[PDB]
Amino acid sequence: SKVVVPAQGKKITLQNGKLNVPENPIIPYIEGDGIGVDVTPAMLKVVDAAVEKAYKGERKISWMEIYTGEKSTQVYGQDVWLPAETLDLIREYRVAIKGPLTTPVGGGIRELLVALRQELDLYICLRPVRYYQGTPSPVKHPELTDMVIFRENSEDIYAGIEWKADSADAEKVIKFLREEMGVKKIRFPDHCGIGIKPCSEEGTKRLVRAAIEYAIANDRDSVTLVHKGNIMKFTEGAFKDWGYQLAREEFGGELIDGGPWLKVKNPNTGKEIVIKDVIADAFLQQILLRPAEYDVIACMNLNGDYISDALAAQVGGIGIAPGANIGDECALFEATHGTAPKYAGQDKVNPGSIILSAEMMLRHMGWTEAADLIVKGMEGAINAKTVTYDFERLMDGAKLLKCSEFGDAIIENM
Amino acid sequence: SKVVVPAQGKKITLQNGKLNVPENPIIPYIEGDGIGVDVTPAMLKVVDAAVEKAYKGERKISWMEIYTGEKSTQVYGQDVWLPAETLDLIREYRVAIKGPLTTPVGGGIRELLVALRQELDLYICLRPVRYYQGTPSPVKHPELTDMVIFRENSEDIYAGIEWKADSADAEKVIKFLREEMGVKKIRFPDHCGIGIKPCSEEGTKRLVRAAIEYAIANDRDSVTLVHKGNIMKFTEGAFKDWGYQLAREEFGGELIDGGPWLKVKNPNTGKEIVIKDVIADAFLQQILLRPAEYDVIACMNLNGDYISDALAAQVGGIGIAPGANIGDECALFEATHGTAPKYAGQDKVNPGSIILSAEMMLRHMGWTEAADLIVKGMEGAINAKTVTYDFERLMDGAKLLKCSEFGDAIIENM
Ligand SMILES: [Mg+2]
Ligand SMILES: [Mg+2]
Repeated sequence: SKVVVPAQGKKITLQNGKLNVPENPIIPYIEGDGIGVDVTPAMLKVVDAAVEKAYKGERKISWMEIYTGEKSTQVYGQDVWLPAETLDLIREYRVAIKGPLTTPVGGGIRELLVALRQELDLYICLRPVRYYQGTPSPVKHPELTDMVIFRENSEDIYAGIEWKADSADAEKVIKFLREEMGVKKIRFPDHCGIGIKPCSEEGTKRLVRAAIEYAIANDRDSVTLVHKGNIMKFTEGAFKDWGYQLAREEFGGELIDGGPWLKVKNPNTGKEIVIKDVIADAFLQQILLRPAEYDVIACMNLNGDYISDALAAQVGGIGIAPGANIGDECALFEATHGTAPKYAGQDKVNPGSIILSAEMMLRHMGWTEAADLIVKGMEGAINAKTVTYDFERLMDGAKLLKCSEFGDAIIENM
Repeated sequence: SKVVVPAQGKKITLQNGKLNVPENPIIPYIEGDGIGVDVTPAMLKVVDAAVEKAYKGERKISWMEIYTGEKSTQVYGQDVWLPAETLDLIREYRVAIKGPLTTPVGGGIRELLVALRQELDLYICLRPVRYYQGTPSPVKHPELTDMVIFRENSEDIYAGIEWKADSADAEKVIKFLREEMGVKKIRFPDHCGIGIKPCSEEGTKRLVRAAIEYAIANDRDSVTLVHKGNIMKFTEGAFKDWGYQLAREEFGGELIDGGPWLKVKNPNTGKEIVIKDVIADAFLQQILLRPAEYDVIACMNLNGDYISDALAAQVGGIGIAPGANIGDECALFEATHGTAPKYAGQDKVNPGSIILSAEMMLRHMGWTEAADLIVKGMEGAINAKTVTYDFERLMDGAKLLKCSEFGDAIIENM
């Protein structure tokens, strides 16, 4: 309604599982709030330059601005933070990319990003974290990290099923729990908020199936189910058991003698993928002390939220970390950082995260050459120490660049 | 009944909040399973040596072996993993110390440690993590870490209120949620496990009150409430708000202009303690990138479980990390690592964690001099590079010591 759908440009089609990408596809983008005003122009410019370089003018993207968050209230009216047509348009045009979003407090509006994820059933939150040589890191050996996080995105305590302390509703489910379910384990039943954590069989098998499949397709060495199953037996513990069960039943998993670990043979390279599990708090130590043991990681919503963030900080990538939200009908790639409003409009923040989510987008479209040119550009700029303020603070011998100038530096190292 | 209560030795008394410790107190200890057989003898010997040194023979501890876990089935019978008298004896004798415990799988027996914590209402899990100079660390600057974790121990998803997928009970609470509570947010209501996360006002105020009080008594610079309140508004978000509310109402907190942060003035040193909050996934990055900003940490059960573990791994202390479980009537100090059965009986693992939980025990008894002699001994042994295998693997120029020999090395550096 306020989106101006591009004159040239053609819709991507989903021809039974497979994406059918034209040479001039229309790609929706949500600019983002705060520093989205800085990083999204830098990403449109380097993506455009990378497909110009790779396909020598044969392919072109027709970018289409759609709206969510704060810019949405400025376009449609004060009350509309998530327009219904943004949801239809992501679904229709199949892939989209976004900058950081603001959700308001004081209005009873739950996280707009989690609303997108659940409303479009984008059940895979894919977070790849690897070290880019030369980025300043807090740990001694960040180069030992090359993991890919498959975080379940549609259930867990993130579903948002909760009630306020002293509210009538909370009173009522605490009454049901104590009287009809006989729970004697609530220490203080009065002035008590209640949260519901659900974990289903379809929810975890569709996420784990995607993780094992990614390991076969990219012949990764292992898939680690991380969970806190010793304490949460029927949600987290069920996740781990449904994950091992699916590796056995669908991928022909075999005991690595005695168990619990399984072996899956890659149907293409002939190698064996270890399917293993580790408890979540011990995993938080293991990624620091033994990061070379792990590769593809499958976990639930909250655990994936924490694992992702801790892992991005150890390779020095809190501001260059990419992210994808993938469902069966569409996908939404994104800047994984926040809006940082203090710096907005100053052209100073790292455009790295949304640019690396744009290469994930391209790679997903099958435009691998363009995707490869962007990570070449990225490795070059960082190695040339021609970098933005967040990196330059920690580097000795670096040249300080603006957000936009680092965009040009990526195009220059392509 | 099978505990032989010591002939010499007198019970510690609780004279209205205050502990009344005799010169010869009876202290219960649970040896532990696995490597408990190695580390608990090393701790009894260095504690004994430290109080012998500090009080020149005037004070003596009368150790009393009590039973839980696997050794309990060997003493009382196959069916008894947690004897009822262990609970009465910890409560009666007021302080106790324990090694690592095994909980069995296949019997429907929930974690024995969480049973101790909840059954005795030991609502504070106190975890201090600081760097001991010379321990091998994965990060560049571990010496910047000196934090004290106040983890709420009696509620959260750890309460153990959950139901199995496809069980009649799960069917029933999913029916109540959908029909009587009208929840439309469960993606897959079939084959769905359910967990209940409770968070009450009394539960978080009693934990936060203990954290702020510890900051005043040890004049620590700040108290950080960590939570994932943007997603879990009525449990995690309520925790943060009840924490700020208690700092205002009981400690005379004032806005550090504009807020949300508060200032508490230490009634003794005159300094100002910053009361702040940070979101839990961003905190996991912040402890790596800016560890000097944080000091005392107050958080809920699961978050404290993760924070504790990640923090112990960055200062190279996964095997020397101390821990206390403190309630109003008693306390239970502990080895925070597992049973490691492969190495049990070999005299090779680090006795560091249970020995440093024994100095926390002593310090809590008011036997500060003895406590101080143990951390002096610890700093000496580690600095002398006269160390056990887990440290020696990562050190160049170290002498390898057995579990028991490192005990003697601590006594020697006292
Ligand atoms: Mg996150
Ligand atoms: Mg732990």
